[PDB]
Amino acid sequence: DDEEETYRLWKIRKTIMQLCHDRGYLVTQDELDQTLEEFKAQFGDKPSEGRPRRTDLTVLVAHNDDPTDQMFVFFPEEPKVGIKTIKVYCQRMQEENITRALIVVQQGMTPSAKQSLVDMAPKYILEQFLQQELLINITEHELVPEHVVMTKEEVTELLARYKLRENQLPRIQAGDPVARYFGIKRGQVVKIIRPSETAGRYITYRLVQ
Amino acid sequence: QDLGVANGEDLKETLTNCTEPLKAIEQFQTENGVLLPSLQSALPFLDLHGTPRLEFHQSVFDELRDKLLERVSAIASEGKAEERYKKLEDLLEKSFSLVKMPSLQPVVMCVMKHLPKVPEKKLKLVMADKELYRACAVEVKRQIWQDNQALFGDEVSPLLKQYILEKESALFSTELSVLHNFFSPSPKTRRQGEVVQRLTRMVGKNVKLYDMVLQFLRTLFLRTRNVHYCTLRAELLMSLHDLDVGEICTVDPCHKFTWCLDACIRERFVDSKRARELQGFLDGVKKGQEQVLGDLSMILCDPFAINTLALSTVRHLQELVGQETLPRDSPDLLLLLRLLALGQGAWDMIDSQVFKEPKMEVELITRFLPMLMSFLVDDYTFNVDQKLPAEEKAPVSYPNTLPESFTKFLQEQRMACEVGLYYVLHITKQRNKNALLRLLPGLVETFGDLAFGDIFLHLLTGNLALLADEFALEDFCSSLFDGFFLTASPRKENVHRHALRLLIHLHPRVAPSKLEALQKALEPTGQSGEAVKELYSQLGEKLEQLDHRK
Amino acid sequence: MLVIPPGLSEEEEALQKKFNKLKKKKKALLALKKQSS
Repeated sequence: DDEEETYRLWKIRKTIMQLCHDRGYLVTQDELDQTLEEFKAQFGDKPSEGRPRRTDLTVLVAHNDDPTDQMFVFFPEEPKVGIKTIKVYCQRMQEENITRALIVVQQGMTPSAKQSLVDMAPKYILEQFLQQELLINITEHELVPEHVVMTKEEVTELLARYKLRENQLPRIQAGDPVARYFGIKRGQVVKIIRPSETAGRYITYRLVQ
Repeated sequence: QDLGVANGEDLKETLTNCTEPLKAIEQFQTENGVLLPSLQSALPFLDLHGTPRLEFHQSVFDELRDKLLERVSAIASEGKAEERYKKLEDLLEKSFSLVKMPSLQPVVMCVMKHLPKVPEKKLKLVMADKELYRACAVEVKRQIWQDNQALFGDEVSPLLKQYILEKESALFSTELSVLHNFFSPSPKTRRQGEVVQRLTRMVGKNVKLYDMVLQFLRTLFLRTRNVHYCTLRAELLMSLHDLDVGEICTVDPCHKFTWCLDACIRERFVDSKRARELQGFLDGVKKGQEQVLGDLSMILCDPFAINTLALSTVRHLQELVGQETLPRDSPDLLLLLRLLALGQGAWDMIDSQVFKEPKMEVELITRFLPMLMSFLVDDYTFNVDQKLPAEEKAPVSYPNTLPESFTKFLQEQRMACEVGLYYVLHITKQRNKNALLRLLPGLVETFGDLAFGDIFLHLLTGNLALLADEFALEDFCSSLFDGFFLTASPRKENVHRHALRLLIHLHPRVAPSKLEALQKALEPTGQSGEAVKELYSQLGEKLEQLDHRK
Repeated sequence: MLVIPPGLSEEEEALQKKFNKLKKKKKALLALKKQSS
């Protein structure tokens, strides 16, 4: 199909825009929520060997403050990504001076490339997402409360007020889909605001482990 | 006391005279009152009221006037065109004698507003009266302007001057920001400016007025050499496009080209598909319609179009470096260069009336561009060498020598100068201080002093704000200021203003000795303009505040 | 008609030589990093 492909690409684009905005980046307001027809007009309405193919819509976004760091998003052509395919993206990144980036894989990544992604973590950070992960913004789900990443100063304030250590906070997985959505690293407290039927509002905290 | 009208003049007399004839006065009201028998029986109730008989009649008159205005609008909206226009013409013929009556003037003005063609005698009478002309709606003013080019020019020239002043002031904003610069606003946002909206409202659907505005823009572009007139041409055409004015968009040969270029400007990049669409628009110019090429070059002379095309050219050069390919073998790069050549040669093409595409110099493609690619190549190898393990680190010094041929290309070729200036902006945005210092001496002498233009200097200062920590080094500040800014500031006031803005923004990070030296070197003279003195005073205030923070 | 010259300029040949040297250096460095990874 071709209309299904452009709908899927538009939904992935919308979810990536919302992900960048929730992550704290410069997302243009009309780009943040554009019509499917607007996407088809801007890109070509034929993903099947046509104008809105992959690598055309690699979204480059900067940070809201400190506009240096960017994570210009990647869309591989092939379903199953490999090392010799991600090394081209590594070449494009080392051509630049920016270390973060997101790749949107179609099928599963080869596990050797999964190890390779970790094999450059101190140098430059790479996150990967499957198509099914980006067809729905899970933060819009009613079961998912408001996750907010906390700054280090706020973490110090929290630990000093409650007189507890980072070892004592209830924790959260690094492979958590919400944690992957915000792209938080290990040791980064996330405040969670959720409505409670007994107190109104409850703010919990989840250190990342 | 006009046609069948009793005292306005003898009304002033009636207010001055004051002796006695009561029955004459009463007969005058009876003859010149609301001549309805049904009102004669109702008047004693008003007499039985107590409030003087002026507010009631004024309220009734205002309500009748408003109902008449509503009915004029309804007639203009409903029915067959010929019948409604004939009714409006009859009403105008009956009511035009009261055009100077303030209470009934709105009715006449509305009737004239809804008429497709007002009679020429009434239009001349309105033109002869300044207040009547001012009170007229833009629809009547269009019928006046279409046959009076001088009056339309008098109405339009202040707007054009205001547009130029607004663009220049935007170039000299106090805030230095890479994120919020002259090219930050989207085209749709730019078309919302007061001048563009007012010009679009004045033109409306009148093709003749649009052609007059285009002629004014061409004449001012030739006379003043200001490219923001080209910007205004593009924005006015696209503003008419946003209002679905098909009477103008269908006859303008640049409409589709300007639309595609507007999309490219919005995306800040020209892809292969959009490039091919623009090429198809260019190659579609038929023999005998070559003046359309001059118009298209004027569209391409827009600073936004030039910025988008040059940034796309630099990005394509980087991609060619990545792909191990030569500039001559890339059709998209050649197409971008062709568009840039047309944009740069717009002024010469319009002035000489020779509507032919400028010949792109061979040495540009075959020599200058691959040398820029070699600069990129040196940057990449230096960056890779700096990341090698310490056991393999040879003492690699960054290449600081600028080839003489590169400087000659910047001095003698306009296109090479433009591409090199945008490459300098690109490397400065990447915080590559070594490449910036390598290329800076070649910017002192450039083609037509393009390196000292306000657009380039605005972008350059904005990007230099990203290198704020490097201003603590005396060598970096000496290079930048002494070798580039101070070489031209005594001869160019705009360079002085840009240097003052940069210093005002970055004074907390400049070395104190160099800061004092720059404050002395940038001191305004007796011949300096008011803006330079104001910027210098602001710098002094900031320095005093910084000293107080010790 | 855009007249494209039928030969590389001396500058273009020098830049092709520089680019080939860079390709060789980059390949050597990639081999080095593979040995160090």
